[PDB]
Amino acid sequence: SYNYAEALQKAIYFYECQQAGPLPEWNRVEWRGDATMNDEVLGGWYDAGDHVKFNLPMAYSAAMLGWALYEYGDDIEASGQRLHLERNLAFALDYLVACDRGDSVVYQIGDGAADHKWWGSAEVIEKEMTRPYFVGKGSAVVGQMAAALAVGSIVLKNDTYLRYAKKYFELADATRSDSTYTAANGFYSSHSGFWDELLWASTWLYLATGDRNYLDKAESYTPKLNRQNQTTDIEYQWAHCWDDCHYGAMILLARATGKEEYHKFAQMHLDWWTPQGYNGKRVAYTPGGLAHLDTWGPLRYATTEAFLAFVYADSINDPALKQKYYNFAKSQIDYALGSNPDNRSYVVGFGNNPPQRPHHRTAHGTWLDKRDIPEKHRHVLYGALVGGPGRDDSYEDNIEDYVKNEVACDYNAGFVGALCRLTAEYGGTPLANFPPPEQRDDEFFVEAAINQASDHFTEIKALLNNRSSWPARLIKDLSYNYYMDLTEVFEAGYSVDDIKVTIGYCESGMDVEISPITHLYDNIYYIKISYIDGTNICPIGQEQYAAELQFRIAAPQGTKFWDPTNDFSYQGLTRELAKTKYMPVFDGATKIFGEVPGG
Amino acid sequence: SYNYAEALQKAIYFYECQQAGPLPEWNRVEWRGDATMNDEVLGGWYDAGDHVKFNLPMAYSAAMLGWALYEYGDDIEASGQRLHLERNLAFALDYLVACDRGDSVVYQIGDGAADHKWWGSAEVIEKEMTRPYFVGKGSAVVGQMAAALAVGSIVLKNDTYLRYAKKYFELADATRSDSTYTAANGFYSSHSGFWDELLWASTWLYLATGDRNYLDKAESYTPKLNRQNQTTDIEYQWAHCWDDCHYGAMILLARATGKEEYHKFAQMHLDWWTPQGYNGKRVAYTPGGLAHLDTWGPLRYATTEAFLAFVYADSINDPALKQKYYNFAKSQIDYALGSNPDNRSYVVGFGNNPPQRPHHRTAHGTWLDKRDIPEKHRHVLYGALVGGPGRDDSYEDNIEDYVKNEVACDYNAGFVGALCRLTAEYGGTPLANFPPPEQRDDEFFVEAAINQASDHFTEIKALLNNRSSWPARLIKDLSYNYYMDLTEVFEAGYSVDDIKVTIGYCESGMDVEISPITHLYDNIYYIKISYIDGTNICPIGQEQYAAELQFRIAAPQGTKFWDPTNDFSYQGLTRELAKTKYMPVFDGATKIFGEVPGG
Ligand SMILES: OC[C@H]1O[C@@H](O[C@H]2[C@H](O)[C@@H](O)[C@H](O[C@H]3[C@H](O)[C@@H](O)[C@H](O)O[C@@H]3CO)O[C@@H]2CO)[C@H](O)[C@@H](O)[C@@H]1O
Ligand SMILES: OC[C@H]1O[C@@H](O[C@H]2[C@H](O)[C@@H](O)[C@H](O[C@H]3[C@H](O)[C@@H](O)[C@H](O)O[C@@H]3CO)O[C@@H]2CO)[C@H](O)[C@@H](O)[C@@H]1O
Ligand SMILES: OC[C@H]1O[C@@H](O[C@H]2[C@H](O)[C@@H](O)[C@H](O)O[C@@H]2CO)[C@H](O)[C@@H](O)[C@@H]1O
Ligand SMILES: OC[C@H]1O[C@@H](O[C@H]2[C@H](O)[C@@H](O)[C@H](O)O[C@@H]2CO)[C@H](O)[C@@H](O)[C@@H]1O
Ligand SMILES: [Br-]
Ligand SMILES: [Br-]
Ligand SMILES: [Br-]
Ligand SMILES: [Br-]
Ligand SMILES: [Br-]
Ligand SMILES: [Br-]
Ligand SMILES: [Ca+2]
Ligand SMILES: [Ca+2]
Ligand SMILES: [Ca+2]
Ligand SMILES: [Ca+2]
Ligand SMILES: [Cl-]
Ligand SMILES: [Cl-]
Ligand SMILES: [Cl-]
Ligand SMILES: [Cl-]
Ligand SMILES: [Cl-]
Ligand SMILES: [Cl-]
Repeated sequence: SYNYAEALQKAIYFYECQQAGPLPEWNRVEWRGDATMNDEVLGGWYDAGDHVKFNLPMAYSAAMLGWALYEYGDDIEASGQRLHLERNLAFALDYLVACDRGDSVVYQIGDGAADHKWWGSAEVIEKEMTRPYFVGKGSAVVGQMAAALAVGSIVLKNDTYLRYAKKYFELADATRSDSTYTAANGFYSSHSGFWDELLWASTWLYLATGDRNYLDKAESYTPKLNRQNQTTDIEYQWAHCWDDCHYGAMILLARATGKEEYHKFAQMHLDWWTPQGYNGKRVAYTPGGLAHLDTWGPLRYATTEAFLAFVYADSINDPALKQKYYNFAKSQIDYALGSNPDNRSYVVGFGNNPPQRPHHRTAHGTWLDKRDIPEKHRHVLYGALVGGPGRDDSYEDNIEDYVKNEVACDYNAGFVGALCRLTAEYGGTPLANFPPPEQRDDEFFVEAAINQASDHFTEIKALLNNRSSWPARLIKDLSYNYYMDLTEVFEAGYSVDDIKVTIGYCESGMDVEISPITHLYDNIYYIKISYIDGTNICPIGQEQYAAELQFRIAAPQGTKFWDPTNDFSYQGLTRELAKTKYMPVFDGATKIFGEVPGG
Repeated sequence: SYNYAEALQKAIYFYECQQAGPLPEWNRVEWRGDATMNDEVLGGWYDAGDHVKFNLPMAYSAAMLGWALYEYGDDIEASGQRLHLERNLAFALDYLVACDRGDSVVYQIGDGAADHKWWGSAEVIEKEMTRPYFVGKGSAVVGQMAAALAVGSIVLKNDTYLRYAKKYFELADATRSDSTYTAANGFYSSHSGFWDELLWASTWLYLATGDRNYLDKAESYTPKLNRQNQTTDIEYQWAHCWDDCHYGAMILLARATGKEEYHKFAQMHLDWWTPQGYNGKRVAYTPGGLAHLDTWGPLRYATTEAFLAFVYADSINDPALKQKYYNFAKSQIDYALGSNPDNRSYVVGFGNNPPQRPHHRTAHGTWLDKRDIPEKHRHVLYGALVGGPGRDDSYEDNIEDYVKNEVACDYNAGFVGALCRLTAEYGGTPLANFPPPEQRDDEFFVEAAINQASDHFTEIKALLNNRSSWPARLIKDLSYNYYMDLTEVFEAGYSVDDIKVTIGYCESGMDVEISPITHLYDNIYYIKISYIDGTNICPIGQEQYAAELQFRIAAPQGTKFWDPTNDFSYQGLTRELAKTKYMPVFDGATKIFGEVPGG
C-alpha cells in the first residue's frame, strides 16, 4: 500500500511552507524566512501558491486540522506527527485571534489581483508592492473563524481560543449578512451563503462546551440551508469545503444527537459520493476511479469527502455501510497517492513520480518575475496535494496550470484528517531525517564582462546579483571589489595617479559609489563599488535582480603599457557576461561570495 | 526693378554656405566650420539641403558659374562681386581635379539614402554615420566635370583646369557609357544619356583651345541627341539643367559657327519658353507669369532659361527677337525676386517677405534630428533660390516641403549668370556690411532639476547640453561644477569628509567622472562633473545632444543641518528641468557658460 505516516508527515510540513512572518522558531523550512512583516495582522498562512491571507479558506483549513486532532489525535501518537499538527494549527489560530477588531475583524491581507500579477518569493514581495488589509463582519468568514477557534479550543485545551470562538460566533450570528465581505470577491466569494457557517460554528461550540443552547441554535439553522435543486431535501450533491461545511456539521450532529434526520442526510450525501450512488444518482467518476466533482481542485474535494466518510463510518455499527464508506474513502486517498492510471503520486515530494512543478511562487524560487525560469523548482514543497487530473484522468505537471497544479491550505486540510485515519490503522514509520538539505545555488554574486578594452584601458560591465532563495532575502550594505595588478605601470615609469576611474553607465535608481584606487599589498590595488541601499537589488523582476554598472579604469590616452592580463579580477573574463569569483561580494565588512588576492 | 547687385551678392554667398571642409580662409559664413573632414575627396559643395557630394549637379553648377564669368565677367566689376564669384568657382573646380583616379574618377561622396535619413548640421555628421565614396567613369558625369574645368580654365586663366578638362573629356569620350554611374540613381540619374555632356564638354574645350578638332567632335554629336517625341528635330521642350546641357551648347555653337541649324534650334527652344510659344506648343505658365516646367524646382528651370535667353539675345541683331527673349528673361528673374501674385522674394534673405524655412539642414540648426524644432531657422541662408511655387502660384514657407522649399547648387547656378546680366545693365549697390552678425542663443549649458530633496541630502538631475550652431561643433574636455556653501555643516560640528557624493543614474556610453568635494574659498566648495570624451555630447539626435547624470550630495542619514538654500548652484532650481547659469560649463580650464561664486 502506501506509507501513510510519511504522507501525513509531509502533508503537515506543507503548512510550514505557507507560514507568513514572523516564523515560529520551530519552522522546518530552510527556504522560508520572515516575510510580509509589514502586514496589518502578522502570522497565519498564505492561502495557496500566492501571498494573500484569505480568512475564509484559512479558517476552514484550521477547523479541519482541529477536526483531525479531535477524531484521531490519540490514534496518531505512534507516527510522531501529533505535536507537529498541533503547533501548526495553533500558528493559524493565533492569527485568527489577532484579527479581532472589536465590532469587526481583519478578514484579508493582500489585494488578490496585484498579488497574483507578480511571480516571486514571499520574503521580497514588499519590495514590489504595498499590501492593503480589509476589515468587516461577514457572517460566513467570521462564522468559519469561530468554528476554527471552537474546535481549536478543544484539541489544544485553550480558554482564549474558546473565548474568541464565542465572540466571533455572536458577531456572525448578529450580523447575518455577507455584505461586508468584499475583498475576496471572485476568489473566495460566499456562494452558499452564511447559514452553513452558523450551523458549523454552533455545532462545534456545542461540542466544546456541552451547552445545549448551542445545540438548539445549530438545529434551528438547518431549515435555512439550501435545498437540493428545487426539492425539499437539504443540498447534498457537493463536498464539504471552504465555502460550505453543512455536510460535516450534519455528520457531527448525527453522532451527537443520534437523531434520524442527520443520519438520513449523512447517508444520502455519502451514498451520492460512492460508486453505488444514491437512488441512481452519483458524483461523476473518472474511468480511473476518482470521484470528480468539478474541474477546480478535484482531489481536494474527494480527499475531504474521504475524511467525512471515515468519520461517519467510525461512528456507526452496520458492517455493510461501514465497508462501503471505508472503501470509498480509502480509494480516493489511494488515488491521490498513486493508485491511478499513471501510478503517480499527486503529492509533491511523496511517492512515485510526484508533481515537480506546482503552481507555487516561493517554492519555485525565481528571481525574474517569470514562471518558465528557472525551468525546475528550486525547492521541494513536500506534502502539497495538487489540484488533480481532469474528468478523463488526464494531467500534465506544468507550472502554468493553476487549475490542475494549484496547491492550497484547503486542499491539504481534509486530506490531513484522512491520512490521520489511515495512519492510525496501518501505522507506518515517518522519515527519520526529514526534511533533508537542499542543493543550493550561489545567491549573491557579480556577473562581469570586458565591455571595452584598449591598450590604455579596461572597461568592465558588472551586474551585482541578488538571486537569493534559501531564504530569499535583502541585504542593504552590498559591495564588491575589482582587484588589479599595477606592476606594468610602475615598470613603464608611471604611477597610481596615472590611472583614473570613470563610469560609463549607472543603472537608474541604484544609488552607487566607487572608492578611490586602494592599495592592498605589493603592487595589488582595488576599487570598491558600494550600493547605498542594496535592498533595491532583489529577486522581484527582470530589472531588479541585478544592478548594472559599467566602470573604466584607464591609463593616460595613447599609451601602450596597460596589461590587464595580470589583474586578479580580470581572470577568466570574456566579452560575454558570466559569474566570476574574482570580484568578491561583501555584506558590510563580511565577504559572502568569491575569493580575494592572498586572503 | 530690383537691386540686382545685392541679389547677385547674396546668390554667390549661397555657395559659401554649401562648402565642405576644409573651408577656405575667406569663407564668410559664421555658422559653417570644417565639415566631413574624413571624406575621400575634400572640398566641393554639398549638393542641396543635404550633405552628399553629387558630381553631376556639382560640376554642372560649376560650369554654369564659369559661363556667367565668360559672358559677363568684365561687366560685373562695378557690383564688387567678380572676385567673390571667381574664388567660389575655384573652390569647386579644385574638388573636381582632386577627384581624378586616372582611368576613372571619384563621382560621389555620401550615400543619398543614408545622408537624407538624418537631419542635423554638417560639422557633426561623422558622429552619426560613416560616409562612402564611389568611383566610375560615367560619360555624363565625367563629361560634365570636363566641361566645368574647360570653361573654368578660360575664366580663371588656369592651365591645370584645362589639363584636367582634357583628361576627363578623353575618358568620357572613350567610355561612351553611363553604366558605371549608379550611386546617384533616383537622385541624379542620367535620364537624357551622355551625348549632351560630350557635346557640352567638346564645345567648351573648343572655346578654350581654338582647336578645330573639338569643333568637329561637337558637331559630330548633334545627330545623337534625343529627338522631340516622334519627330526629326532635336529635343527642345525642356530646360538646360544638371542632366542635359545640349540647350546651352547649341546656343554656343550658333554664335561660334553662325550655322543656321543651330540658330533654328535656339529660336525654336526659346520660343517654346516664351508666352507666344512655338507654333502652338508652349511650356506651362502660372497665371502669375512663371514658366513652370515641372513641379520640382520650377524657379531653377525658369531662371536658367533666363540666362540662356539673355546670352542668345545678346548674340543676335534682330530687334524683335532680342526684345522677345530679353523680356522673357527679365520676367523670369523678376518673378523670382518678387514680381508675382504675392509680391514676395523666393530668395532667402533678399527682398520682400523672403522664405524663412528653406529645406536646409545646416541653416536650420537642430540639435535633435527633427525638422520642427527649433521652429525658426537659426541661420540665414542668404541668396538661396528655393524650388518655388506650384502651377497655380501657390506656396507656403514650410520646412517639410522639399519640393517647393528645397535649395540647391543647380538652383542657384543659371540664376547667378542671369543676375550678372541684370546688374551689368542696371548696376545697383551691394550691401556694405554683408553678412551682418547673427543673433545667437546659448550653445553649451546645463539644464538641472532637484531630483529629490531631503533633510540630509540634495539630489540633482543634470543634463549637459551641446546645441552648438555657430558653428555646430564638438568639444572633448567638457565639465561643469556644482557649488555649495558648507557653513551649516561646520557650524553643526561636521566636516567635508562627512559629506558623501553618490550617483543615482549615468547615461550609457558617456564616460564621466566626478571630483571629490573641492575647496574654492571660505566655506564655498564644489564638485566637478567631467566627461572624458565630451564629443559624444553632440547635436545629432534625441539621445546625443545631452548627457544625463543624477548625483546626490548627502550629509549622514539622521542629521538635520543640511541646507541647500545657501548653495550657489541650487539658486533657482525647481523640480522641473531648466537651463541654469549657476552650474557653469567649462572647456578644459575655460568657462564657456555660466557664473562662478565671487566673479
Ligand atoms: O453551485 C454548486 C455548488 O457551488 C459551491 O461553490 C463552489 C463554486 O460554485 C465554485 O465556482 C468554486 O470554485 C473555486 C474553487 O473552490 C477554488 O479552489 C478555486 O481557487 O477558485 C474556484 C473558482 O472560484 O468553489 C465553490 C466551493 O466548492 C457551493 O459551495 C455549493 O453550495 C454549491 O452546491
Ligand atoms: O522626361 C523629360 C525630360 O527629363 C529630363 O530629366 C529630368 C527628370 O525627368 C526629372 O525627374 C528630374 O527631376 C529631378 C529634379 O530635377 C531634382 O531637382 C530633384 O531633386 O529630383 C528629381 C528626380 O531626379 O530632373 C531631370 C532633369 O530635368 C531630361 O534631362 C530631359 O532630357 C527630358 O526631356
Ligand atoms: O485566479 C486564478 C489563479 O491566478 C493566478 O495568477 C495569474 C494572475 O491572475 C495573472 O494576473 C498573471 O498574469 O498570471 C498569473 C499566473 O497564472 C494565481 O497565481 C493563482 O494563485 C490563482 O489560482
Ligand atoms: O529625395 C527627396 C528629398 O528627401 C529628403 O529626405 C527625406 C528622407 O528621404 C526621409 O528618409 C526622411 O524621413 O525625411 C527627409 C526629409 O523629407 C531630403 O532631405 C531631400 O534633400 C531630398 O530632396
Ligand atoms: Br464593518
Ligand atoms: Br528524508
Ligand atoms: Br579567499
Ligand atoms: Br547687411
Ligand atoms: Br544635526
Ligand atoms: Br562669473
Ligand atoms: Ca457558506
Ligand atoms: Ca595589470
Ligand atoms: Ca545628359
Ligand atoms: Ca549649504
Ligand atoms: Cl520538487
Ligand atoms: Cl533555468
Ligand atoms: Cl570603373
Ligand atoms: Cl513673347
Ligand atoms: Cl532666414
Ligand atoms: Cl523651438
